Amino acid sequence: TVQSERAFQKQPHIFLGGRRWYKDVGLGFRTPAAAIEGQYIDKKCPFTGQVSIRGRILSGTVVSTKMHRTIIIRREYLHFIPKYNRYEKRHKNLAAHVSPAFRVEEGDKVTVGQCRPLSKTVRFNVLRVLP
Amino acid sequence: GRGPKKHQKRLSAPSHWLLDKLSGVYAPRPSAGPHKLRECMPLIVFVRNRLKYALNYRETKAIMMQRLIKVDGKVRTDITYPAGFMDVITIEKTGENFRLIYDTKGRFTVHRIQDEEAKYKLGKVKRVQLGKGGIPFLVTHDARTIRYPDPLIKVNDTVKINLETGKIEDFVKFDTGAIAMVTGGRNMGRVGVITHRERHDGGFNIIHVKDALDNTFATRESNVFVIGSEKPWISLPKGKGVKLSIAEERDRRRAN
Amino acid sequence: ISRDSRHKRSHTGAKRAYYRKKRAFEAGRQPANTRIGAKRIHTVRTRGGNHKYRALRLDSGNFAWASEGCTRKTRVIVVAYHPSNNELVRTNTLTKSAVVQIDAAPFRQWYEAHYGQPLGSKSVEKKQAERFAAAGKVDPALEKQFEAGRLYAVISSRPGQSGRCDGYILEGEELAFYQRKLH
RNA sequence: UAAGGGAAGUCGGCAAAAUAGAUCCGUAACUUCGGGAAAAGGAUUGGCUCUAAGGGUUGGACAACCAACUUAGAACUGGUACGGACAGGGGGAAUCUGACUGUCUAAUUAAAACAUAGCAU
RNA sequence: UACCUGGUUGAUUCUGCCAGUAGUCAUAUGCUUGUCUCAAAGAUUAAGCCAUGCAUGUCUAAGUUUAAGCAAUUAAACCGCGAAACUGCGAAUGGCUCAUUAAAUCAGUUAUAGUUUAUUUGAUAGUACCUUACUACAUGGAUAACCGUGGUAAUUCUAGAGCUAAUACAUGCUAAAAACCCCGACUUCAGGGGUGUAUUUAUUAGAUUAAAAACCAAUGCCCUUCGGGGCUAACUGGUGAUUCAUAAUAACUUCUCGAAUCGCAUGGCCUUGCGCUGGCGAUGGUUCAUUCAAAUUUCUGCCCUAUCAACUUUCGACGGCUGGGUCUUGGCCAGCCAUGGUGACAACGGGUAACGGAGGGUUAGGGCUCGACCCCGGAGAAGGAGCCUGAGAAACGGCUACUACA
RNA sequence: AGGACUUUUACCGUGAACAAAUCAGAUCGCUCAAAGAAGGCCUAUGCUCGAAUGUACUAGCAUGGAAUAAUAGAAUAGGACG
RNA sequence: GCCCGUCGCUACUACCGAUUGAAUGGCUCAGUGAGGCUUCCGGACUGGCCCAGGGAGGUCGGCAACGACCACCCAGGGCCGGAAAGCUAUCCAAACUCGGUCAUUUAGAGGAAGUAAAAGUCGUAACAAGGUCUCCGUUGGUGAACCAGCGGAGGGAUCAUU
Ligand SMILES: [Mg+2]
Ligand SMILES: [Mg+2]
Ligand SMILES: [Mg+2]
Ligand SMILES: [Mg+2]
Ligand SMILES: [Mg+2]
Ligand SMILES: [Mg+2]
Ligand SMILES: [Mg+2]
Ligand SMILES: [Mg+2]
Ligand SMILES: [Mg+2]
Ligand SMILES: [Mg+2]
Ligand SMILES: [Mg+2]
Ligand SMILES: [Mg+2]
Ligand SMILES: [Mg+2]
Ligand SMILES: [Mg+2]
Ligand SMILES: [Mg+2]
Ligand SMILES: [Mg+2]
Ligand SMILES: [Mg+2]
Ligand SMILES: [Mg+2]
Ligand SMILES: [Mg+2]
Repeated sequence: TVQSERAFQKQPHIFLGGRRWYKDVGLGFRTPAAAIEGQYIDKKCPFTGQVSIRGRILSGTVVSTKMHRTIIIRREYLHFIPKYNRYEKRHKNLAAHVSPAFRVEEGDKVTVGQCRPLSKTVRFNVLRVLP
Repeated sequence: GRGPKKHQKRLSAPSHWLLDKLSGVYAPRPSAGPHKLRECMPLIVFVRNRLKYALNYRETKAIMMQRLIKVDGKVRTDITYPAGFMDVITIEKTGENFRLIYDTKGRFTVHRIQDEEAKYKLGKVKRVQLGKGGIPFLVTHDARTIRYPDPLIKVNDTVKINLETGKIEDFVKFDTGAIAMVTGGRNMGRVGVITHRERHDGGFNIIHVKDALDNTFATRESNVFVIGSEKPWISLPKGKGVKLSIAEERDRRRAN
Repeated sequence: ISRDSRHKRSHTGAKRAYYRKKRAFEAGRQPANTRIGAKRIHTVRTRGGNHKYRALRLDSGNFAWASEGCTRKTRVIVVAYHPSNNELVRTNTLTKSAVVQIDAAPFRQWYEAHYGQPLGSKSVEKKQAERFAAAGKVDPALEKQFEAGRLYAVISSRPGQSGRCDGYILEGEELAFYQRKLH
């Protein structure tokens, strides 16, 4: 249920023009059908929320979805080393908010875009899910 | 405590000022105005390090506030006023006008204009919005605010602003085939023709510029300055914005 | 008081080390618990030289009836609900998103003199008669609020910041949602 | 019961004082790994007004009628007092000795003595 | 300028090191030391302690002059210079050091659509809004400097008493006219109120994806050769992307700003009234842009150590929500809910005689090593913490408290 | 300029951007040199060239290349096509 | 020829070691807690307004008391402000005490090693079949090198017996 909390939710300045609000983030990403026709509420969703996307657009593999609306992304990359002419299998873990529009499981590949600091760790929003 | 800096180091001063390294420890610091400081040009450097009138700090300070130097027709008593691009400097005591235009080396030169080129300026349109009362207004590269521009001036256009009223005589649209000057990057002071415009969403679009010698280049629209629609609207410095290699530059000296 | 993240543990669990003395811009100030009473507005100087007004015991506020764009300055009576903390209700603390009781006198005066219809010179009545026909009868949920004399209102301003208690009247499913919370 | 000192008294801290319940935290050397350990050492505790959780029965994530205790949270309050009387471990570092529990000189010696399991003949 | 030599043996070939050799912008020390140019120089250890002296003050025609000050001035009506003091500005720059510090600082590359900004530069404000006894040909009360009386051994300590100024502090009228919303007596249609900007809340506009025929529910309007046609119009910014720029309505405020300030030149007009007008500047002022910036912020990259293998989470650890606080975002903080977050690709812990870098030395290539130190960034001012003024400080040649020293 | 259809990574080419100072390096008889950015010409009246150029590993941005090294695709057809 | 070990003299290095050892620094539980911001009251001191009144001259009307008009100076009540000291409750929190933990130095009777120095004492274990072939693992013993038992190796003194 949408109103499963202690306060009414949510859309700030959409007085009950009279329709559910959404936007497009630009940069070639298409707004999911769930955002258009969904009754969910999320103030950090890039489409139905106030958050804008600007900066770096990254991608990786979903590792954990045990959280509520945030996922952890593993970004495998190879580090080049002079004096050996070889590489190292390195990796980084990234925290990104996932909108309720997507149905994401662990192991999927997603693309994230940089936004303002949403929490202590999260600075990215999920934009596309491949599988 | 913590606050803005007021001094400048001679070693860390901009290279294009061509300052003597052993003259002193410090260098003139521009105050504010026709910036960015990278790049701009202080008035003291223009009158002392380019004209020597004005041999040291004391004499140039006397000249500044004897009210004899008109930047764009306006009296400036600032010893370190940031004279910038397309600005017109006037000395009525000797009776001539100077304009600041980059050369091929990437440095400001002492360019001279005789009588009529000091009546206007070319400025690059940086901002168009609606003013305090729904009144459209336009901002140029030299912080000039125009309260009533033509509706067809969108972005990056070059407007000919009159130098005694601020009114616009004419404007040039930013499109291929216009005469452009590169005001930044590695190709400072290079004058050519816009040929290609590729759009990359992300704010780093590239402009291809062709020189008089059929030379192709590339630059962002942060350094492309439009000069003329078919012919340049101002007088170019010697060389006409064409860069020659080290060999041909040496050959020009050996021949001359 | 400071708002820096240097004193917190890292996301990995590591403990950060001491870096610098506390900075002036990373503060950090004492919260003001605005409540109901005779007006006390304190002013505090901020970083830009600007001024912030602390609300202490506010009593009257400007509220909006958005169904027809009628806004009147009324009297805040008592806080009825607060999603953040239940103790803020008991002590009658005024913060944003707080459901309160406000006087219905200014809004009833406007409604009667605008529509000419009860809520509990021939040109004038037809002016009022046409208005009532176009709009229609007020929602029953807003009706029962009126004869009791007090209206549900959510505060939408920040009294500890602007020194003003402003809000809007509950109406629709938003009203129905908070009525469930209050029972 | 005693001001200040705190074993300077005495063969010797003998006698007395101090600690003491419950809840939460914290706990070393050593070790036969079972303990030491209640180690050491800290904090809270009253009254009043509330709130929440932990069940049963009969009718189809519900409704109604019953039930007596335990735990947790919060305001308010007081001459900062609250296991308010009662009840209720002082602790630590070592040396000698007996492994331990147990037993005896009824009426001066309870111990390192006796016994014990284990070992051997 | 891709290089070797001596040394284990009676002699040999090796492994292998020792020694020799050269460079160092790399330090010390010994002996010696005529000239020219340039020049490092209390870092190492004691970020140990400091006598003394200096290092931050500042006036233009253009803020305030009765010096019982000078200089020429008039009985008077106050200025040429100009002290003291009030006011404004700066003192948050610079200079010094490297103690702390190992995803921290820093470097390259990003964002602020998540923010502030003294100064500079360009624009930029007409409003019958409402208070005083009233005035706009101009409002009010204090306080220095000064005169005189002291205190204490002593300070860049100050009191009591008499004045007196503001660009110090506090008040205060406004500009016509247009247009718009509301109230409206008046038989079926005059009049009054509000409308600048600044603040807060609520609402509306801020468009544009391929075309046509039906009961309209509502007045259908106009054109009616009284069939039928058109029509509730024309226009409408920007970003890759916004609830953007901007406009409009209903209200609000311990109601901001909208000049009770200064100098030069003094000129024009007719109703000749000490009437109406006239520029250049100085300072100051709201909003927007800009400038010097600051502050956070994305990606990637740091020496040794497993005789550091599990770490975080009671009392924030990962996240969600509401609010508070901040210039603003954010577990930054307060409440409620869930059990997550990191790690063998080295997490966590420890060491550094570790500030980071641009760079110094030396090298055929590949490398090794140093970087306190003329430049950029960070931090500190005996050791911690707190704070005022201020655009800007957690300031120390500012203050307050504790410890040590004195 | 609006939209649709592009397997995704590694790798290589090119381009933009990428403080000075240092380093390499161009010019000028500071009496040469270390240095410095000067200077030179005309008798003069004043006339003029210069104060270059290269250097941005790795990470980030844009495009091209499609061998090499990885990964998916239609099998209980839940496959493609108007 | 070479060479091993105990013992004895000298010097140096590190190790164990009773001493609840000592010192320094970082972090940290608990207690007390200076100072300060915010906040609740408080209000000395000091402004403004209002209410009617006290002292003192010039005239008129009334049978006394009295009242009316024109100009000065001063006692008592009410209301609205600003504001120092102080004070209430949170918050930031120096500092000290008391424990805990980590890191780094440092004293110590005595004990047990190593290294070096040479014309010290005792043996002769190894290098030849070194005169008992040598060596490895384990166990026991002996002034010392060493010896012995069990199993193994040849780096053996046998690359081989039809
Ligand atoms: Mg500092
Ligand atoms: Mg400047
Ligand atoms: Mg005795
Ligand atoms: Mg007995
Ligand atoms: Mg007995
Ligand atoms: Mg026995
Ligand atoms: Mg080599
Ligand atoms: Mg040998
Ligand atoms: Mg020999
Ligand atoms: Mg050697
Ligand atoms: Mg500095
Ligand atoms: Mg402006
Ligand atoms: Mg949370
Ligand atoms: Mg929040
Ligand atoms: Mg150090
Ligand atoms: Mg050091
Ligand atoms: Mg301070
Ligand atoms: Mg043998
Ligand atoms: Mg042999």
